[PDB]
Amino acid sequence: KVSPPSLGFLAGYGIVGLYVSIVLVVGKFVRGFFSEISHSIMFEELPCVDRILKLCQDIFLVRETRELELEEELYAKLIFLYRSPETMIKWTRERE
Amino acid sequence: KVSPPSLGFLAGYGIVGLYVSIVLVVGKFVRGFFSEISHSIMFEELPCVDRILKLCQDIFLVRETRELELEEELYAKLIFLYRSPETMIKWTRERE
Amino acid sequence: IIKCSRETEKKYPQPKGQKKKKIVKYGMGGLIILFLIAIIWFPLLFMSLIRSVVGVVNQPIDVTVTLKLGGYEPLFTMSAQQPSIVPFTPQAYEEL
Amino acid sequence: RQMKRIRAKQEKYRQSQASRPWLDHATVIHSGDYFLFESDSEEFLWVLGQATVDGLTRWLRAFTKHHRTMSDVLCAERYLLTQELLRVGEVRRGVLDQLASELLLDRRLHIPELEEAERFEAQQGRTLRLLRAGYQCVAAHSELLCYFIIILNHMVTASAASLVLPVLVFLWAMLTIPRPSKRFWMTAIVFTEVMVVTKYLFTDSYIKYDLVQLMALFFHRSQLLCYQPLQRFFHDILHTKYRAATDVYALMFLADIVDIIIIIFGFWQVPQAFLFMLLVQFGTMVIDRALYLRKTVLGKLAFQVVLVVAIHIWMFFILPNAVAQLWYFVKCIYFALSAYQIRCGYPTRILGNFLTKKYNHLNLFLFQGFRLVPFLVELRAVMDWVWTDTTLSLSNWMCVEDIYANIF
Repeated sequence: KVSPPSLGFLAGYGIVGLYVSIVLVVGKFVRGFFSEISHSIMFEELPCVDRILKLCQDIFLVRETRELELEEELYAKLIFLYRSPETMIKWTRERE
Repeated sequence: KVSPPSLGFLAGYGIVGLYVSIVLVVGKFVRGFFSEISHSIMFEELPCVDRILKLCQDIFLVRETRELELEEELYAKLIFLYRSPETMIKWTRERE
Repeated sequence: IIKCSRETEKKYPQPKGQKKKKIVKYGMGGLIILFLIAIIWFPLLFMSLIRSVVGVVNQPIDVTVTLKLGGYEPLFTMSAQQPSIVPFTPQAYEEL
Repeated sequence: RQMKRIRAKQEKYRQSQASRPWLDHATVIHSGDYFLFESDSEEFLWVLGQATVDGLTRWLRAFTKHHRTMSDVLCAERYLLTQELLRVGEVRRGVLDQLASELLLDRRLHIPELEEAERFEAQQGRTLRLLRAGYQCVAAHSELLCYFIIILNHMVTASAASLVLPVLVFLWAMLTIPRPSKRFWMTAIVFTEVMVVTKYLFTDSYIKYDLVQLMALFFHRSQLLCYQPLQRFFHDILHTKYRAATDVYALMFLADIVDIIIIIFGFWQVPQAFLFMLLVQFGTMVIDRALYLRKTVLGKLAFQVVLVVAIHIWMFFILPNAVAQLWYFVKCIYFALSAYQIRCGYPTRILGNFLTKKYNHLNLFLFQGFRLVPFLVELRAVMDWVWTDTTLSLSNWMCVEDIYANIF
């Protein structure tokens, strides 16, 4: 009987390499976010994010009134909010 | 003389692309952890980790006594331990 | 994303320490376990099923045979075609 | 004591919090503050060969020790009885005191001739004590090799003849009261007799192993020297709890990993047929986690009685082979360990982690090995989260299962 072409592109020893390449790259991809969420906790577990969201809507807002010296007096407050997590806990509490 | 098939799967210009693809992806993989361990210092350089390990064995422990309201009064202590590195240094000292 | 996952709490508050999502556990988890088993597995299906299909028979339509005594001339020659070819009946297959 | 201390601390932190109603799982998680973290008091080669095999026969001494003590106390009482047996024998407890009832103690007389025999065998600790201790080993265990030969004649091409033995070998012998049965040995030996008697339609290697099977059966029979309306009875006896209650999960799953390595080794017809076995092997490797994690025993018994006859029905249709019977043999280990698990039956309050018990450098190397194989650490952390009683989300669980695995 005839054989339609099946090994006409890897010479025999060129699928076990390809399959183990697939499983290695998707494994060390899929362990990217199912066993590494420890470092990105302090930017992902805030209680109530509203005092960030008002400031970020203001940075979005001033950008269309074109009062353009008011970005870099708000953007400093944003970057300094992200540089000292102590003052993320001083700023992401709940209300009363 | 005869030639057994060697270029029967890339038409000539299709290995330099494949080899440079291999070396680029494994290079920008292998620079993942030989020149980036700066950001993950404050979760990997603790002096004495025992006061974390007792709490984490307690979260493992309560899960089998099924006193299930005692997870989310310990898990809060764990997540708040990981959200304020100042109080990781207040909690991972040495003993006397 | 954090604000949306905070407000989708407020419409569906969960009781403290309990209400452990018994069907929803299978819901979110079975998709994960069968998906990872499929990521292992389905590359090893289309690996196999291209080397499996075989059975298109090649019944040779042409026979040419010659007796060549000496280099001077092939003394006997003949060819034949499918009138002088017998496809087997399965009775004669059992005979053989 | 641990649950006492933990609840005693949590009442303290619930006391000075206000210095509780309407807590609803998203306002008790997101309530941590600095006051939770107070420091509250913290309460040339021949010496190598001879020495290594003498250490290996020391290991075998450790394996033989209890049957060695039994043999020693019975041979002491035996030689006292025989040197007594010149005229009469009429009393049993009255000769138990010429040298107290139910112990294992040795505070008695000492015949110097028996000591001289021990000194003589102490002269030849080169190879004599090694194979002598090997014979004492196979005389001490003396039951496992019955099962070994019962599987081993079945692996060498015995198609349907010796299929009816290993099923009830597992089901009867390894599920019962610890002294395998009253009569399972009898219905073993009469079938193994008539199996070689009915091989007379007039084989070569089968009888060559079945004679060994017979003599091993009679070996254990002599060494033992003591003797539809009834399924429900002993099945309930499985749930009367006289068991010693140890476990092993760590070898079942290890044997199944070796099983999947054997299947992958089988790729260099039947390669097209290997893969349904591979997927149902994965299904078993999934479901036994849940059987172990809900700590249930009845489901593992039902899974046992389904799986053994399912894989034995698959032991027909492989043949339209050597690696396949090797694969069969290596999962017989899994069935045997599973039956051990059924018998002792899941000691409570052990969840832990399979490799984190003592902080040895070996443990650290093996742990970083275990987290290197693809799709295994997160599969463990997902199948742990599905079936265990927990109150978190999925993504709130993996934060714990990564903080732990880095702190370790």
